[PDB]
Amino acid sequence: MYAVFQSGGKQHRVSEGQTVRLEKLDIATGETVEFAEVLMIANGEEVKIGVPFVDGGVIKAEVVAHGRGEKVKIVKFRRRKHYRKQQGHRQWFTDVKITGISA
Amino acid sequence: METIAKHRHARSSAQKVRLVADLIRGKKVSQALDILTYTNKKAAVLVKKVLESAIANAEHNDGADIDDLKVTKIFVDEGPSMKRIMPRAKGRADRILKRTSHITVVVSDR
Amino acid sequence: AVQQNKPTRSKRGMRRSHDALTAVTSLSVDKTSGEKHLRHHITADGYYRGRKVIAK
Amino acid sequence: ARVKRGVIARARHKKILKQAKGYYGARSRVYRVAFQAVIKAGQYAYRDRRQRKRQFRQLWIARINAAARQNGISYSKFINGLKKASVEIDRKILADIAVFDKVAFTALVEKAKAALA
Amino acid sequence: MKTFTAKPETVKRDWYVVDATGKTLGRLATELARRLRGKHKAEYTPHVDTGDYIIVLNADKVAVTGNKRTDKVYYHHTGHIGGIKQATFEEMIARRPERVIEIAVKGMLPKGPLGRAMFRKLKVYAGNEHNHAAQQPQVLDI
RNA sequence: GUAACGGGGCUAAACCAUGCACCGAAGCUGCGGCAGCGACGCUUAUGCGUUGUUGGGUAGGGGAGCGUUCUGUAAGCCUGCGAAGGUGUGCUGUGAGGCAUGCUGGAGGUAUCAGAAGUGCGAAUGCUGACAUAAGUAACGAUAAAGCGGGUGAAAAGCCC
RNA sequence: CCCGGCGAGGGGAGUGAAAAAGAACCUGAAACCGUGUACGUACAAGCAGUGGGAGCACGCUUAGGCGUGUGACUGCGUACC
Ligand SMILES: [Mg+2]
Ligand SMILES: [Mg+2]
Ligand SMILES: [Mg+2]
Ligand SMILES: [Mg+2]
Ligand SMILES: [Mg+2]
Ligand SMILES: [Mg+2]
Ligand SMILES: [Mg+2]
Ligand SMILES: [Mg+2]
Ligand SMILES: [Mg+2]
Ligand SMILES: [Mg+2]
Ligand SMILES: [Mg+2]
Ligand SMILES: [Mg+2]
Ligand SMILES: [Mg+2]
Repeated sequence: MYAVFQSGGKQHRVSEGQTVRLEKLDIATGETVEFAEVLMIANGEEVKIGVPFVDGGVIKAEVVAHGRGEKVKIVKFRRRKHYRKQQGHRQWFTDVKITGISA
Repeated sequence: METIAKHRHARSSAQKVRLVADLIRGKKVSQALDILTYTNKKAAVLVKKVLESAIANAEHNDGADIDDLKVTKIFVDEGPSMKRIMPRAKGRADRILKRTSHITVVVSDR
Repeated sequence: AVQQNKPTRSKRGMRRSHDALTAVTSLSVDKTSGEKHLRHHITADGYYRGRKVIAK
Repeated sequence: ARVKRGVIARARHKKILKQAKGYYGARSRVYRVAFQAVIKAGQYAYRDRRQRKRQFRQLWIARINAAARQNGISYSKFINGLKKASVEIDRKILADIAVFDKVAFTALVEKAKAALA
Repeated sequence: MKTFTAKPETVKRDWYVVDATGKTLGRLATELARRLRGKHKAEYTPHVDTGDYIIVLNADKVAVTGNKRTDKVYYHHTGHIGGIKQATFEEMIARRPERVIEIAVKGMLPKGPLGRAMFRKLKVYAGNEHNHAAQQPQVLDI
């Protein structure tokens, strides 16, 4: 049994027990988050969306951790032009563990 | 038990000596000595002396077992170079390098 | 006349790929003295093919 | 107050050489060459954070096209049908279903066909 | 998750046999190229050869429109100073019929090592008989 | 050298007209983050929740920082239970950077807040030293010329007879 | 004491906190040159990277698409002043 939901402007196909990394959410570590906009649920049979989101689809998840991703280095350079600039970046994330998928 | 013998500051280019060293790497000491005896190279004479010294060191300082000995490791390193002057035509002078070498032989029963 | 770029250490090794020496492979054993020698050459003691040729 | 530059100069050069590991010949050994290589590499990486997005979408589209044609419809018409049926699944997910759950992909195609009719 | 990638060790390939009698040269070639590359499969991966093996029969009976039987010219250079050689479509069919189809398909395949590997899965025959019965090819109307 | 569609190929996969789909950019939107400049409510050395909007850049102008050596704070503090220097690894900041620690090393180092500069190098056919490449390549300096026996020696084409 | 030409050089023993402090002697960077091990490489064309990515080796963890090394194949890509 898997389901599709949208979180931080992106979509994820998940199943119960799977850990998924999302964009930073404003919830505490031990709290439970519910995603009510489920694009599709497929167990034995598949439930699509006449209109976006299945009628009674709810995905329950527990926040696991908040952190920053690996450092990326931005390099800008203009040859023969006496111009150079460097910058670093670490993107915030939120890991959640899928607990239950409700049809 | 590993036994080492070295000839430091040997008067020969490392490149020339390495040719001979490659012939005996991994061979039994008895076989290695024969190979060196019939190699018509100046470096062969130098390498043979170091090999014989290593065999002697193993027998006297350690626990002998010549029949069991084998050339486990052999390498040649570059030594300090001596700088000389060679007169050329029209008053120009060139530099001559007299290259030396460090010859290391390791013999082991295992 | 002269190079335009410095050859690499890789190309140097590739040229020296054919510079390896060859061992003698086999040493003959004299029938009488039992002394090793280069084939078709006299021994250090003077023996050749069993005969004591040469008085040295 | 005379200032010797040795300690600091060494640290800066080592920093660049550490980022040039894996590079060929002088590019991983000589500072002058290594510096140019490290700069170039960063310039490519900035450009490729954008290109990565283009290439992956292109891949997903190609896989959707193949899977749809197996069910008897082209990619162009399939996308139109999903839009008319108000299905908002994106191409990343569609390509994943096309490979792992072929039954579910067939159901999507039927929904698209019904909307187009 | 990451996007699925085909594994070159687990790709499943099938055998097909196609008859070229009375089929337009170019239009037949595009379909061959698609299936040799594997563009028809949902597991298509640009860096993995996921295509199929295709036997082409009756390569000598392929068709071309217009006046291309006598006007399509195949050029090649030998490498020697003059060395520019030419052959018309009819001449090619007479001497080596298989070349015509092979040349067309090669021009439509990706260039590079992987493209050359894809070309090896194409078996072109001038006649109606092949010797790959052990591979049990399935008829493909394409 | 085909060489006046990029190519294959094409009788449409050409051209004209009409229509509906789709692809397509660092454009626009979505989600997360940072900074500048304005109006706000509070609160005052403000900051948050806000709130609009802006952030390609050479010459060049303005603003804010990092690190190095030296002076005070310092007869303080750290250090033979291991200083500086060297070499790895892990963590960390938007950057110059910082911190911790294994090994080497074997005696110095220095917080904080201030002060002063021989204060930062890839280029100048820069200067000095070290080491590469060509390369085990050219050459070994008059084309008067050598051969053999013995001696000595670890070894003799070159020394002695 | 041992090998070696009553050599050069080295291996032991001994001194010393330390000899990888042995006189070519504090510390001992880089260029440059080697030996060993893992992976790649003999039908494949270009600033040698970058984005994707299989397989193999070695750790970890009961795998858990982890970590480290390598990098077949593929998109893009003509150094710096
Ligand atoms: Mg003169
Ligand atoms: Mg191309
Ligand atoms: Mg885009
Ligand atoms: Mg924009
Ligand atoms: Mg600006
Ligand atoms: Mg410099
Ligand atoms: Mg010679
Ligand atoms: Mg030459
Ligand atoms: Mg010559
Ligand atoms: Mg002379
Ligand atoms: Mg001595
Ligand atoms: Mg020293
Ligand atoms: Mg080449």
